[PDB]
Amino acid sequence: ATSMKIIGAGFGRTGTLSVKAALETLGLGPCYHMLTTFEEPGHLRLWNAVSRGERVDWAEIFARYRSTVDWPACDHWETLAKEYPEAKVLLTVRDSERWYDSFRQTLAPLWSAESADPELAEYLDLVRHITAHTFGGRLDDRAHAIAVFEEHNRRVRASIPSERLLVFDVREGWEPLCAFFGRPVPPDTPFPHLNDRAAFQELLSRRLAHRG
Ligand SMILES: Nc1ncnc2c1ncn2[C@@H]1O[C@H](COP(=O)(O)O)[C@@H](OP(=O)(O)O)[C@H]1O
Repeated sequence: ATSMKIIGAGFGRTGTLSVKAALETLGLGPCYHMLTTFEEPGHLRLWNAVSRGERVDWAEIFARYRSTVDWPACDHWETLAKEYPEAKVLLTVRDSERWYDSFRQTLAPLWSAESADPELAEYLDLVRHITAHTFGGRLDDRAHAIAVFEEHNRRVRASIPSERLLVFDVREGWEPLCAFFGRPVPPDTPFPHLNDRAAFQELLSRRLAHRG
């Protein structure tokens, strides 16, 4: 069977696309990511149902996945860790000021957009929901967004038994990730460094064009 082994609790802009690539290389995928929501039909509607508080069977989202990182799932780490008690929790972190610059320059413009494109309505509803419930409706307030990031990270660390949680900065490379799961380090392989910008812009254009 396909079993969920890793719940990613880190926010976007903490290297989650790189971690997705790394986990899949280690045989711990398929790994879910924000980008996956655009590749799985029905999944943005499922995530908005989750966001509204509907009863949603998590298997309808994750049955084919062994790991998840990034939004939208990272906001639901607490429920997911109870759903999947044998899964580890992976918290990716980053220094807060640089995290916010990354968030403000890449995600906030997308999340704050108005679009007349019907194909983006489900996505915008979802990231507006995240803006509302995780950020209290404000993305432009630097100190506030940083306070949300730091409290999110702290609440994960306070809530998950220590042996079940890895706190990881992607700048550390393979070694602590591999050691935590007891897997070998891939030889002569740099840790992935995926910017997670242009890939999403391509998925947006594919969705507007109805490609795939
Ligand atoms: N191996 C690595 N070392 C350092 N930063 C990395 C990295 N892999 C990804 N990142 C940074 O993580 C951010 C993307 O994270 P995510 O996939 O969660 O959206 C990007 O930040 P920047 O916007 O500063 O380039 C990317 O540069």
